[PDB]
Amino acid sequence: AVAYATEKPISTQKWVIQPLNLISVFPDDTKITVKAPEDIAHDIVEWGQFHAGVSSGLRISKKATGITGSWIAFNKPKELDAYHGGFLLGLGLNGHLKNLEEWHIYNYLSPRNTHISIGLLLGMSSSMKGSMDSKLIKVISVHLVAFLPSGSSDLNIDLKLQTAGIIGMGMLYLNSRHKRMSDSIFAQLVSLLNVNDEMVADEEYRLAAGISLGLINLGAGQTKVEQNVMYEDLTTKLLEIVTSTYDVENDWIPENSQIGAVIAIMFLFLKSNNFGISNMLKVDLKEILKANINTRPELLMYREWASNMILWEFIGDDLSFIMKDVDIGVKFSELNTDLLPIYYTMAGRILAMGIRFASTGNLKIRNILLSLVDKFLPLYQYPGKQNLDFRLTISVINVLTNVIVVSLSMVMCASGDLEVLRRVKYLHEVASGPYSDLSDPTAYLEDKKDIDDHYGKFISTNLALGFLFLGSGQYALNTSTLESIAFLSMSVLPTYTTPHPLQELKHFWSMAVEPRCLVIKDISTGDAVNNVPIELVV
Amino acid sequence: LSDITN
Amino acid sequence: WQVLGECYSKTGNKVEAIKCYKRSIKASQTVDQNTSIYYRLAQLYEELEDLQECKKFMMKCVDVEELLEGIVTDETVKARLWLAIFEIKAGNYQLAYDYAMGVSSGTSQEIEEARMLARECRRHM
Amino acid sequence: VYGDRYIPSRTDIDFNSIVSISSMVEYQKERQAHETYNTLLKNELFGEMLSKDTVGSESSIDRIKNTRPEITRPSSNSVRGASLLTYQQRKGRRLSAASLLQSQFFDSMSPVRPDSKQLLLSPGKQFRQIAKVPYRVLDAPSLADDFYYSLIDWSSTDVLAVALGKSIFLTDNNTGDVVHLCDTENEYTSLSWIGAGSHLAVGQANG
Amino acid sequence: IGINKVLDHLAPSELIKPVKSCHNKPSVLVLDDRIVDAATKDLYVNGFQQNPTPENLQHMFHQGIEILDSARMINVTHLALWKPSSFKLGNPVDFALDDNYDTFWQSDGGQPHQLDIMFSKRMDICVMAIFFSMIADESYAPSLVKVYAGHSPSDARFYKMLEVRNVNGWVALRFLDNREDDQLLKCQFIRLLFPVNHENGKDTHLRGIRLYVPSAILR
Repeated sequence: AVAYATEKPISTQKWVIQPLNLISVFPDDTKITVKAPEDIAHDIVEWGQFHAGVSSGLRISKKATGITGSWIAFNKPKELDAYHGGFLLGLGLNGHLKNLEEWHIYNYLSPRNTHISIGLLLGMSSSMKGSMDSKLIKVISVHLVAFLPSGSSDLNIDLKLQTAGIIGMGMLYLNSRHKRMSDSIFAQLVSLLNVNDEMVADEEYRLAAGISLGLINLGAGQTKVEQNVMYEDLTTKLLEIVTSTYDVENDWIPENSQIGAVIAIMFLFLKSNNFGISNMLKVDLKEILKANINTRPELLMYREWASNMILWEFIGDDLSFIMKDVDIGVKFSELNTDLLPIYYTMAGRILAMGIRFASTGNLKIRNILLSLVDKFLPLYQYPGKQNLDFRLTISVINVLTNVIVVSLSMVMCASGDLEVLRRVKYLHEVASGPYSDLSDPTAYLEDKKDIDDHYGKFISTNLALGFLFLGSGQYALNTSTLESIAFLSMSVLPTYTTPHPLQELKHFWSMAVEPRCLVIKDISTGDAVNNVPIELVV
Repeated sequence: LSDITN
Repeated sequence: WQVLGECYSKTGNKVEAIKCYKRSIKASQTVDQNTSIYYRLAQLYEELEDLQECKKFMMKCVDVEELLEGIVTDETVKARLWLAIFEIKAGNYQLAYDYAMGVSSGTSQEIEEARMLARECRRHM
Repeated sequence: VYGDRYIPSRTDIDFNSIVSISSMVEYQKERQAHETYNTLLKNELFGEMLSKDTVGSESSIDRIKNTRPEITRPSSNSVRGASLLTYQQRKGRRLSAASLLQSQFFDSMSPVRPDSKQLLLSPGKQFRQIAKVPYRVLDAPSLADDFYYSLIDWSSTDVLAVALGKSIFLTDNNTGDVVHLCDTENEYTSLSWIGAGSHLAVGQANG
Repeated sequence: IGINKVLDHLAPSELIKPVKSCHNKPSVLVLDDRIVDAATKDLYVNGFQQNPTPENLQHMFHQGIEILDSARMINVTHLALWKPSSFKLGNPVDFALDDNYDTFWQSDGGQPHQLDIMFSKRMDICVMAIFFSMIADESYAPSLVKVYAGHSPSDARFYKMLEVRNVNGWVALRFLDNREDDQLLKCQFIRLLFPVNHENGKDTHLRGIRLYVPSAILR
């Protein structure tokens, strides 16, 4: 986000990717170097390498020419690694991979390395972005095991690769309104999957299926002739999944599909102002707090988020809208699990409020979020009384404080604000946690939970820091075109809890980024002149 | 008895 | 002559390549062998942005299928699909409906493209 | 309809494309799984040149397998493989016939090529040898370990006689228990059975 | 002002954090049955006692079931989805939940065996009942057990430690550390681990398991 369209390519000149340094320097200047995999989880280091490579690839400007299929092969490091996979994703993410020649597509995909394959599929699909070209969709069709013809001998495809394929597949079918593919996507979400010759249920994939289905049929819900009937059937099916209450867990409709259904019903009626559908999606706090409640609590955040976005006219800018119909209503004011649904209530409400006022900037919204972050910052990552009801609640506060910081950076994007920078700075720095101040595999898992929590805490503040300084401050987010909201909402998907599902999607706001800074330069002298009043007609 | 130790 | 047209086409000399293919057509002893040239010759006109001119060559490449008792070859499949698409923009749905049905025996992506086009023109028929 | 020898037509496949095409216990299973995925990938991604090529029957998968640098019936015997230039191929198509509309129909439900579908539907060989760690171990403390000794012995009645120390123990597979026969002062060295398990001939350490 | 005050009530910080001086080590629960104590009697039901014969174990197995079911309580063991780490094709988890000492469930696979208990609706568990057989199943006896908690497979977190030395009877574990006010556990996701068995075992059985939650006419 800091470097969107800064550097330009020379074509002849060879690109370079700086390897991850990951060496910390202390004020005592006693350098300590981290080495993998003894110090950290092995997957993390090259996952960071993949993220850095994506940033390096995205650094190329959109309007740059000369980036053909030969150029990427010219920049190939002769040894595939995470950096080049991220770099490959970046160029495709910027629309450079419009027509990549079939020669070296195989050369990339011949090794079964997941990162390069993931980068190739998502970037290349994002480059074409809805052209419905056959020579490409068939490649993902081969990759996806479920869409492969039934009865065929299973070929080893990684599950994360399947998630990567399906999202790139769905994005290839943007605004296609293709029934033959949409129904297959829907049936894929509910159904169970095969991994290592044993049936398995995945939340990440079902989330990937849900976002895919919502994107294929984006803007297809504004219906007031069989297309209307088929959309109503699809709509009432999704309402069935999201509202079904089961006393006994059915194996093939678990709760893991709830998030995918909610994101799909979200994108179906995005910016449609259908009061009805919002009502069976919006949840009333007064009624639910009386009852025991069911389903995973995290569903509530997505449900209220979806409901607010359906009504793309009444996103309140005041603290009343955020704090509508909320009261603790209990003598025990201590942090207890019963008041978790309220925290997910605000998290969904503030995030939709942030997305609504994306890059337009404001003062009342900024002040309200500043007050909220000032209130919620102190409790953050505070393991005082090690109680599981307490620990689960504070983890939700860790999620809640991540959303507000991201939303606060989102509303004030490309402005380089001071107090916002200060808050994201503190959240960025100082690990806190059980360690510092404020049976071997079992200990490995006990540590791995904490390291994963720190990883989830860092991605949110890093995303906020990048959003504050987007394209060196000369680029801003776009929320006018219908799909721009779709990609923006998709990229800000809060997946900060373990195992950080669909993380590679975080680098996808770049479709909503367009040059939105106007500056004045002199003709004769050729230098910039500033501080001159500009009148605008809107 | 199985469960043979290394 | 046909090879020369490909070389001119690949070097960005579309003005010259038109005359090159036209000479090749006359030299051909049988009309059947002109199916490949007609489709490619029509693409260059589309690259020159005169859609009316490319229609006449599009008629000939489709018509060779009828003269050859329904040859149903690949390079006429793309011809009918493109011809039907333009006819929708012209507002003549009836004249476009028969094109989709005649090309319903192509590749997997070819048939679905015409099938959906058939439904769209059928509703407005 | 037949191309001349001296003036061959050029296929769309390029010099380095053939360089790509020709490129190649649970370990064996994984290696077999990787090879079919790679073969399927290069078959599906390519084949437009191969589809334009060929004269009759055969398949694009057979062409790729023929490139040099329980089995079902092979169709045709051509081993031409990949090639830059083709002589026989002059653009020609067969007229549509009822088999073709049958074929294009079973293709309508297939998101991949029929040839690739046939390759995947083909059954891989389930031919492996399993010689792994024992699936069952019982108890026999204090077993003799002398080079001139041979103690255990099979009998048709799921019955094993063992010389554990200085006593003869009986292990029944059908029951899984241990039964003691007798014991003496001198250790046993060899065990045997006579008839149909009726008698047990045992050799001692003194003959 | 109502908005400002409620926000403080949801998230008290200055009032809550006393010193922030947590010891951060995992608490370990002692399960030995040779010492008599009021707290141990609450968690150990069958009573403190040569090794009893298997039929005596079966007899005490039934009497333990009867005593646990004697009190006012609701059993919802069959109201949840179960998915162990791996089977062995001889006995699924059904014979573990069949309330029969003779039949039992066995896993076969990796050493850190996992037992998953998924719930469909928010059920408030109060007492968890587990049966061990040290003398009967010494080869596959569970020696160390770690119980997790969470609302989903995503947010599984450590709850308690359990070390096994000699327990030939039902074990009751009511939960009080998490919530002192409710004296019960509220979660939708519970998983169990068996990282190592007794005398360096490989696999592990599970004889019994149960879950406990609280709450003229014409025929």
